[PDB]
Amino acid sequence: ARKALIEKAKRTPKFKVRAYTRCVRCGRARSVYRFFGLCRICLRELAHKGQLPGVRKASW
Amino acid sequence: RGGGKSGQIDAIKLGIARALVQYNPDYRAKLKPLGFLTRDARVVERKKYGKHKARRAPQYSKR
Amino acid sequence: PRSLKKGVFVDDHLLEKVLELNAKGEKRLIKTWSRRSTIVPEMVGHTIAVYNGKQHVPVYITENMVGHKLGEFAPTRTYR
Amino acid sequence: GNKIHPIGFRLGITRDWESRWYAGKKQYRHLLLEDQRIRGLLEKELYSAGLARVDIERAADNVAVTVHVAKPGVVIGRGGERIRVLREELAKLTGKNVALNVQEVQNPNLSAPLVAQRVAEQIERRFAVRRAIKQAVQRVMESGAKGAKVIVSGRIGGAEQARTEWAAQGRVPLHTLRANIDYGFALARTTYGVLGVKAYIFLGEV
Amino acid sequence: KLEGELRAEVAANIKRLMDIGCYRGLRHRRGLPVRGQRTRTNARTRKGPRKTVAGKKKAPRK
Amino acid sequence: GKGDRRTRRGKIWRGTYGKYRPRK
Amino acid sequence: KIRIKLRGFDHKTLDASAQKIVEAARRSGAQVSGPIPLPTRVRRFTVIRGPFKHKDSREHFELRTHNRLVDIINPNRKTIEQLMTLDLPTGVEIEIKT
RNA sequence: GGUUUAAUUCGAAGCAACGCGAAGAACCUUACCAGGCCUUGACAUGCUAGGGAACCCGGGUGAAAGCCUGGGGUGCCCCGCGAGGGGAGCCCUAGCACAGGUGCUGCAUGGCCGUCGUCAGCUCGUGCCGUGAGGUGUUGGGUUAAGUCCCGCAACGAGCGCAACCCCCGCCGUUAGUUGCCAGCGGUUCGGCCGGGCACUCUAACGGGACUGCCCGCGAAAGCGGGAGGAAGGAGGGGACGACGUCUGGUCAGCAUGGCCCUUACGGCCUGGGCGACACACGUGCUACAAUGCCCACUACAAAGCGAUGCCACCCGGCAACGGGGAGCUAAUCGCAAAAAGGUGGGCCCAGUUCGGAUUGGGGUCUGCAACCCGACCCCAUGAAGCCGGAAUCGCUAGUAAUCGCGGAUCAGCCAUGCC
Ligand SMILES: [Mg+2]
Ligand SMILES: [Mg+2]
Ligand SMILES: [Mg+2]
Ligand SMILES: [Mg+2]
Ligand SMILES: [Mg+2]
Ligand SMILES: [Mg+2]
Ligand SMILES: [Mg+2]
Ligand SMILES: [Mg+2]
Ligand SMILES: [Mg+2]
Ligand SMILES: [Mg+2]
Ligand SMILES: [Mg+2]
Ligand SMILES: [Mg+2]
Ligand SMILES: [Mg+2]
Ligand SMILES: [Mg+2]
Ligand SMILES: [Mg+2]
Ligand SMILES: [Mg+2]
Ligand SMILES: [Mg+2]
Ligand SMILES: [Mg+2]
Ligand SMILES: [Mg+2]
Ligand SMILES: [Mg+2]
Ligand SMILES: [Mg+2]
Ligand SMILES: [Mg+2]
Ligand SMILES: [Mg+2]
Ligand SMILES: [Mg+2]
Ligand SMILES: [Mg+2]
Ligand SMILES: [Mg+2]
Ligand SMILES: [Mg+2]
Ligand SMILES: [Mg+2]
Ligand SMILES: [Mg+2]
Ligand SMILES: [Mg+2]
Ligand SMILES: [Mg+2]
Ligand SMILES: [Mg+2]
Ligand SMILES: [Mg+2]
Ligand SMILES: [Zn+2]
Repeated sequence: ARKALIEKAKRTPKFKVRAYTRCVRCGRARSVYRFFGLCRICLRELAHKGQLPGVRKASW
Repeated sequence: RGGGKSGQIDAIKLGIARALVQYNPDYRAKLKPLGFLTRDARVVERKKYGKHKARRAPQYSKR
Repeated sequence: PRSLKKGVFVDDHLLEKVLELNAKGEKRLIKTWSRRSTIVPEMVGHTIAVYNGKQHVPVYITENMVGHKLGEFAPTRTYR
Repeated sequence: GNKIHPIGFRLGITRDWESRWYAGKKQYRHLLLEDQRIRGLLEKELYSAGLARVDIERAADNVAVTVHVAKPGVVIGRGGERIRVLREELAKLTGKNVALNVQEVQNPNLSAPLVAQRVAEQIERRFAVRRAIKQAVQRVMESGAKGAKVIVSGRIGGAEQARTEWAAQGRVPLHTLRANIDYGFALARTTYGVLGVKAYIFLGEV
Repeated sequence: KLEGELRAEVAANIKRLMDIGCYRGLRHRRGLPVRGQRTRTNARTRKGPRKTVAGKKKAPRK
Repeated sequence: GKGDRRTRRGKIWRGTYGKYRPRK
Repeated sequence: KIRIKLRGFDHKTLDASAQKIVEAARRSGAQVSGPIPLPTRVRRFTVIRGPFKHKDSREHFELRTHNRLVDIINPNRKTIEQLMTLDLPTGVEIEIKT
């Protein structure tokens, strides 16, 4: 988002309840699958580029 | 093992029908046309996205 | 039906300030931005100015309103 | 709408993962991030070599980066004083001791990432797009290949209204899994916008 | 505390929060969901039946 | 049914336990 | 009685290296308890296809961890000596208990 | 949507906007509003003289940011016997190169998506026709789910589509025995708990299996109807998969990105408020209006998942949420976990009821710095409207609709009845 608004970088957030996520790739603050640390949009991009090892198109 | 009692009924039914054929292979004549040998491959259908429930489609307005 | 367990809460910068003014006389008006703070019995007297996102308000402080939270007395929105 | 990533679709079979390691649900997040940093320091500095892909593998703490470039000349340097600098510049971001390898690309005109990458650079050097594409395809078709297809996005030629230019010959059978269709996307940062270059290259079957 | 001696314990309990400067008091006085609800829609039970008013001056049929 | 907090059905519906749906 | 829970994201690479852990003998030295199947654990992620709206789009991804067991009874020391530098898979991991 | 407001941040528009971006708005998130501040800056690479410079606990003011101020420290290189001079590094003002902008523009773009539409279609090479745009092929007769195949023919082929290749389900086999058992005998603290074996169930890798292949009838052929054998029979069931294009469709607020714009504020930090406002209207839902029902007790059968600064067996206190203690489990082994409708027993007896759980008064628990605005849960009391819904209108052709519970993602907590 706003480059400024990565005060998620603020290692001490004062209270641990001001701690939030953000996509480590794009900054997105709103679908950040915590396993990957990536947002939903980045996840699909990386999944398709085959740079998420083991991750695959899933159908059943 | 598994599922729910009414399917367990149908599954025992297949179980019996099969034992009773490897006990006397001739029994098929008075057993196969009844259908007891076939296995009911009718299984719960997967939940599809953008549906509510596999086929139940969400309700819409204005058309 | 609210929530103050075996803790009870009053934001303290405002508290050390009011108890301080209980060594003598009552300061007319105290500028607070913490509506967060419950009212203690030791507040019954000095008129506190609760903020609003827009304006401190002259909230006089009766004993009939002790257990209540400050912001319960400075309405936020404006209506008709 | 339409058309999934022809890689991510075939990811199951005919194409394997760029980075292929294993990690638990407390590690995966971290290895992935650092894995990315490597690709970033790599795709920027190795442009000249024209890097098609970067395989990354991990194990007992160590990391086996296996860079695929057309011209391994530019990654070696003074007979070494470059592959050392870069295996060094990786040692800082990766505290875990890296191992840089270099893979020749026999046929740059049979790796979609490079073909597209080629076209991209021309569009910035203001080449004629239509030809670039018909040509690019031919250079790929002349190099064997069962088929191939290229696509440039929009604002061809500074043209105010974004368009799309095409070209493709041979078979490019997108809906068949049993394919092997190297795909490659190149960006083209021109003076008046951006353009996207997609390149498809069919080869083999089973 | 049952029947009468309760009905005017509660009634007079409300007047308390109405007589102080309280917010729940305002909500009691206006006649609007005291327990922090939405009022954009759906507060019928606190509001009474719908007091419908004219909606438009120059826009389709709705 | 499912709306009343103080019932079997109702406590099941809202995840919870208590006087009206003992945990065990 | 050594314990070896094997696991990775690929199973072509597992069964072909759990096999390479059963290189003591087929069944002539220590017992060998065969490469044990042992159920896989499937994580799933479901992503809305485009950026911005289009709720009803969606696309499924999974990441599945396959797990093997093997286990060898009565560990002769040369059987262990083979647990040294004798491997090829990169995406396979190795828990060892006894 | 509207209206209101200091602000109620922005976007989404008939199908294809409206439980949509948002897979977690108390602060945070945050983009909005008021008020207190900050400036080479919360982040990047730098360039000139200047005072000092790694750094470690202080003080005043303050809502916090911030501003102000007192104090030990003075090290590492070269020159000097020295007092000292010059200097690499990180800290420092006062200027410059630049940062930053969720400000504008899908009415410049990429990317990704939606949509007609998983519809059976869109073309191409060469020949032939036509002054030409063009046509033929791809029209016709059968036939298919299908430009699917067959037959025909100035056309002969080909590409993108269809189908097949991938996955999940249904039957069977081989490999495999810290999950599975009156299969078979021994023991029982009658629990597969113990010895013990893997047959079976399962677990999950690799294979077989279907082919209109066999029979009868219509057919010129493709195929159609039927019948055997089979777990399954003409596409066995469900996924993934969406052609040339259309919409100048959506999105510059995910990310890029051309241009335009601001640069002691259109950047930056706080604290508080807002996004939750209510005379009204709509959409999508949930819970109902009850007897094929509701309540209480006992008891029976799932699948898929998740679990370390996590799931919590079990014990104790509490009506309870929950608190105290504590076992096991990096989990086919421990736990979430109770599945629920169902079954057996009892109660209610046609009632706005033992139907319905809205509202409101009170007392609590837990999470968080903090629950007034605005959390979820438990307990007591309150017990609204609702007796099956006008005009209109939606879904569904089979394990489907209907109905019943369970899980996950996001996430301290949670407004989830949403979604997968
Ligand atoms: Mg940005
Ligand atoms: Mg949070
Ligand atoms: Mg169902
Ligand atoms: Mg102070
Ligand atoms: Mg009831
Ligand atoms: Mg779709
Ligand atoms: Mg205004
Ligand atoms: Mg906008
Ligand atoms: Mg649709
Ligand atoms: Mg806020
Ligand atoms: Mg220096
Ligand atoms: Mg700029
Ligand atoms: Mg676009
Ligand atoms: Mg079709
Ligand atoms: Mg003519
Ligand atoms: Mg001619
Ligand atoms: Mg014609
Ligand atoms: Mg025809
Ligand atoms: Mg065809
Ligand atoms: Mg297909
Ligand atoms: Mg079997
Ligand atoms: Mg016995
Ligand atoms: Mg025939
Ligand atoms: Mg718009
Ligand atoms: Mg909102
Ligand atoms: Mg509307
Ligand atoms: Mg007790
Ligand atoms: Mg009864
Ligand atoms: Mg009805
Ligand atoms: Mg149908
Ligand atoms: Mg229902
Ligand atoms: Mg949660
Ligand atoms: Mg649920
Ligand atoms: Zn992202």
